[PDB]
Amino acid sequence: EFGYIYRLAQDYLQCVLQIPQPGSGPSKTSRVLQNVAFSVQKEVEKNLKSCLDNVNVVSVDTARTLFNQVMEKEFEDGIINWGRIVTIFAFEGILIKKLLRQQIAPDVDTYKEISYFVAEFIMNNTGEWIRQNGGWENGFVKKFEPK
Ligand SMILES: */C(=C(/C#N)C(=O)NCC1(c2ccc(C(F)(F)F)cc2)CC1)c1ccccc1P(C)(C)=O
Repeated sequence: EFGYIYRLAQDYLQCVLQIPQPGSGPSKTSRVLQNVAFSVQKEVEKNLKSCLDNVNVVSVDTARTLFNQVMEKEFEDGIINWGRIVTIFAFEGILIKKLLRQQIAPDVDTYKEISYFVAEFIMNNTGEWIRQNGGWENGFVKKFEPK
């Protein structure tokens, strides 16, 4: 459901911004996702560096416009795989760091608005593929957990 993906998206932004995580901590799926996405983001940032330097992410609306443009090119051939889904999280980690430097508004809670539209994109555009490929715990985790 939506609430599950919204939680993964918020946890990943929390990981990128190094904001503390209390108690129970992230679920095993969240921890596997954070480890994989952190490594993809390192590659993505280097490859998209010129694009990132060209843009002014002054607000959540600007971040959404840029996210929409990047998703349209990322999925141009129509194919979905776990690598491309991890790339969606890597891109939200990149947008939140741009917002941290360039956002005009003094609003720290903008990451929850970012997590929200990213999760609605993952659900609306890739939700049927995720359900066909085993879901998060029985598909994503099984593929990316250490053996
Ligand atoms: C980035 C392009 C190059 N080379 C490119 O690959 N465009 C793809 C595109 C995009 C949009 C926004 C971003 C990001 F927000 F991360 F910055 C990345 C990619 C879907 C459109 C680039 C490089 C140098 C100068 C301009 C650009 P733009 C942002 C005008 O495409």
